[PDB]
Amino acid sequence: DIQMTQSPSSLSASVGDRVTITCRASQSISNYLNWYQQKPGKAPKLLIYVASNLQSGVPSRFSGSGSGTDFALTISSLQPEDFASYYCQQSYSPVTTFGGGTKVEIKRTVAAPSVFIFPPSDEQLKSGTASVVCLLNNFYPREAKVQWKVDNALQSGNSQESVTEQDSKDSTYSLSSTLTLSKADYEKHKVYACEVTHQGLSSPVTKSFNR
Amino acid sequence: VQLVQSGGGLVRPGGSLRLSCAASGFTFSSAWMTWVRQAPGKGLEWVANIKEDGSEKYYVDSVKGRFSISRDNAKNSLYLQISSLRAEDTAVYYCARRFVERLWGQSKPYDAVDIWGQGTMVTVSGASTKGPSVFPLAPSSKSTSGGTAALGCLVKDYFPEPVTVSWNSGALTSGVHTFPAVLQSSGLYSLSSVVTVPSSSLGTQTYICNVNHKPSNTKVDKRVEP
Amino acid sequence: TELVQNSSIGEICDSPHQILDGENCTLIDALLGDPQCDGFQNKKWDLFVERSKAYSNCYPYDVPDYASLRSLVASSGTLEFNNESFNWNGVTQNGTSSACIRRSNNSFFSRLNWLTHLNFKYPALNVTMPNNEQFDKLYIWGVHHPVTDKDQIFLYAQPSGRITVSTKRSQQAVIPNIGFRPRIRNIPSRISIYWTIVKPGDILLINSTGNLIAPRGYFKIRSGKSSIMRSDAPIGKCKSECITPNGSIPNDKPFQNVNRITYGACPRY
Ligand SMILES: *[C@@H]1O[C@H](CO)[C@@H](O[C@@H]2O[C@H](CO)[C@@H](O[C@@H]3O[C@H](CO)[C@@H](O)[C@H](O)[C@@H]3O)[C@H](O)[C@H]2NC(C)=O)[C@H](O)[C@H]1NC(C)=O
Ligand SMILES: *[C@@H]1O[C@H](CO)[C@@H](O[C@@H]2O[C@H](CO)[C@@H](O[C@@H]3O[C@H](CO)[C@@H](O)[C@H](O)[C@@H]3O)[C@H](O)[C@H]2NC(C)=O)[C@H](O)[C@H]1NC(C)=O
Ligand SMILES: *[C@@H]1O[C@H](CO)[C@@H](O)[C@H](O)[C@H]1NC(C)=O
Repeated sequence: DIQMTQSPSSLSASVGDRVTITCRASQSISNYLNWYQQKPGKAPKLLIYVASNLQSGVPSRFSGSGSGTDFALTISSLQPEDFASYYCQQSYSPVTTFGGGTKVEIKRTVAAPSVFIFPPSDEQLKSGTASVVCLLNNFYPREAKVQWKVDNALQSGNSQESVTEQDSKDSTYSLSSTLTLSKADYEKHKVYACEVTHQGLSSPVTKSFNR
Repeated sequence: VQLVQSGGGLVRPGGSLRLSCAASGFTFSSAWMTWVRQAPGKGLEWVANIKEDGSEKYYVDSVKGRFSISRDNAKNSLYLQISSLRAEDTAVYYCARRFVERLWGQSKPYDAVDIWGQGTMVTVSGASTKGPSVFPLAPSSKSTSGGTAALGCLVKDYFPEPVTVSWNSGALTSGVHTFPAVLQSSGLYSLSSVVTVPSSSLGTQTYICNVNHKPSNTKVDKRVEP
Repeated sequence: TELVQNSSIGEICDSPHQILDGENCTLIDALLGDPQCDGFQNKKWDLFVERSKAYSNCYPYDVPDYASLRSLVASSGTLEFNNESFNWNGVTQNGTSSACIRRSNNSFFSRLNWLTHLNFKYPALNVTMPNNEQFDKLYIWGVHHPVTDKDQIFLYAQPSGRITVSTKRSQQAVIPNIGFRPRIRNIPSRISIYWTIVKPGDILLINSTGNLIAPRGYFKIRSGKSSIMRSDAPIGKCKSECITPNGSIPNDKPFQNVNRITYGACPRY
C-alpha cells in the first residue's frame, strides 16, 4: 500500500567524509523505520532500529534520524569497510516494501592496475573452444577499458568481462575480460593482445603472447 | 544461531517449486517469519509474512494466488510453496525471522528482521542443466610480474549458478578474487577465480582450485601448473 | 444565526484550570521516573497536555495495557507518590543501567526498584502489603526480559524466573521471555510495565522468583475530574473555561466545530 523512495541511488565519497542517505515514503510512519547493510554478496545486516537506535556490531560513526516521512542514515567518518548497499525498512503493518538500495563506494587513492594475459588451456583446445583470459588486478577508479587484438585486429562482440565488488581492505577493483573463439577460428592466428586503458596508466599497456 | 535453506534451482516458467527453511537456536513457535528476495544486481524485495501461529499471512501483490507461505511449529521449519513461476521470479530468496512487539505501549508495534538466512537461487527459464568445464590459467612467462605472479581457473559453460570455487581445499585464501558470473550469449554462464602468489614459489608449491557445481553434481580439482 | 464558534485562539489558557505541560515527557515517563521527568514528582493537574516531541531516555520498556493506565492515572490528576518499605531480604536493590542517567551517573526509574541476586542467591520472595488507607492504591511494577541465558543467570542466579502479583480480587502472573532481540537506546534487554489496583482493606501479595522490577510505593488513585489531552498548542497566559487540542475557546456560543476533543465547560459539537 505504502511505497518508499531512497536518495541517492548510488554515490561516491572520500575516506572521512560525512555521507547521508535520504529515505522517504507515502504515509506518515514516524518511528517505524529500520536501516540495513548488505556486505557485498552477503546477507543483510541490522543497522538501525526505530529510526535512530544502533545495534550489535554497528560502529559509532553510523547514526539514523528522522520522523514522519523524512529520514536520514548518516556516516560521520566514512571508512574502507563501509562499501555496501544500504536499505531502509518500513515498519508498516505488512512490511510492504523497503527502499531500493543505495550503493556507496570508498572511491579513493587512484591506484594503477596490473595486467596479465592467459592462453587457452591445452585441455580446452581439444574440446573445440579457445578462451583467452586477461586480468586487471587491484586498480581504481572503476572505469577501465579492455581491448582485444587478434593479429593486431580490433575485436568486438566476442568478449565478455566482469568486475569484482570492491575490496573491504585496500578498496580496489579487479576485472577479467575473457575472449572466446572456436578452435578452428583460433588457430588461424598467432598474436593475441590485451590492451588496457586506465587513468593511473600514463599510456595503454599491452600484454601479448604468440601461438 | 542461524537458519538453513534448501529447495531452490532451475524451473521452467509455469512450473512449481518448494522452498524449505529450517530454524534453530530460538523459540520458533513465538516469532513472525518472512521470505525476502532480490533479483541479481537488484534491490531487496519483501515477499511474505506468517504469524507465530500460522494464522495471518501477508504477501506482496505480485505473488498473490501463486505463492503460499507456511510453517510447522512442532518442528522448526518454514515453507514457501511457489507455483506458476514467471521469469521475473528469478531471485535469491532469503529467509528472515522478522518479529514485532510494542516498544512504548504503542497502538501498532515496531518490526524489523531478527536475522537472515543465506538464500537459494530460484532461476526460471526453458533451459537444461550442465556442469562446467574448469580450465586452468597457466601462470607462465610474461603472465608473471617482476615481484609477484598470478594464476587462476576459468569456469566456463555451466548453468544455474550457485557455483563455489576454493583453492587447495581452503588453504590458499588470502588474495583471491572470485569474479561474478557473466551470462554469455549461449545461455550459459562463465566466471573465473584468480589468486596472486609469490613469483618464486611455482616449481615446488602445488596449486589446485576446487570448483563445485551442486545443480549438476560436478566437482573438479584441476592443477594450475606453470 | 449559524454561530458555532468556528475559531480558536491558537493557545491553551493556564486558568482557571490548572494546566500541566509535560513538554519532552509523557504521562507514563513522568509516572515511572524517567530522569528527564524528575521535575514532575508529586505534582497535580486539572488537565495534563502531552506533546508530540516527548521521548523516553531511560531503560527500554513496554506497557501492554497502555491506554487504561494512562487514562486512569490522569483521571486522579495527581502524581503524589508515597514511599513504602518492602522487606526485600536476601536480594540486591537499587539496580542501575547505563541507558538511564541521573546527574552524570548511571541510574534507573525513580519509582521502581530493580532487584538482583545477593551473593548469587535470589530467594523466593513473598511480600504482603496491607493498604489500610481509606482509598484505592495504585502499584506499578515490571518484568525484566534479559537477552541471553547468561544475563538471566548473572542477574538473578535463576534460569527460570517467575512473578506472581496477587490481591483478594485479582492475581497476575508473568513469565520472562529471554530472546535475541535488537537494541533500543543501546540496550537489547526490555521491561514490561504492569499495574495493580489495591482497594482498601485488601492486602497486596507479590511472589517473584526472578526478573522483578519491584515497586517503591503507591500512587493515590481516584476517578476524578482531571483528564489528559494530546496537543501541540503552546500554553499561554489567559483565562478560558473551554480547552481543545487546537487551543482554548470561548464557551459563549452553543456549538463548536473546532474539535471533538474538549475539556471543561464546552459547547458540545
Ligand atoms: C527537549 O528535548 C530536546 C531534544 O533532545 C532537548 O535538546 C534541545 O533541543 C532544542 C530544540 O531546538 C535545542 O535548541 C534549543 O531551542 C530552544 C527553543 O527555541 C531555545 O530556547 C534554546 O536556547 C536552544 O536553542 C537545544 O540546543 C537542545 N539542547 C539543549 C537545550 O541542551 C531539550 O533540551 C529538551 N527541552 C527543551 C525545553 O527543549
Ligand atoms: C536506594 O536508592 C534510594 C533512592 O531514593 C535511597 O533512598 C534514599 O536514600 C537517602 C540516602 O542518602 C535517604 O536520605 C537519608 O537517609 C538516612 C539513612 O541513611 C536518613 O537517616 C536521613 O534522614 C535521610 O532520609 C533517603 O531518606 C532515602 N529515601 C528517599 C525517598 O530519598 C535508598 O537509601 C537506597 N538504598 C536502599 C537500600 O534502598
Ligand atoms: C505466594 O507465596 C506464598 C508464600 O510462600 C505461598 O504460600 C503461596 O502459595 C504463593 N502463591 C500464591 C498465589 O499466593
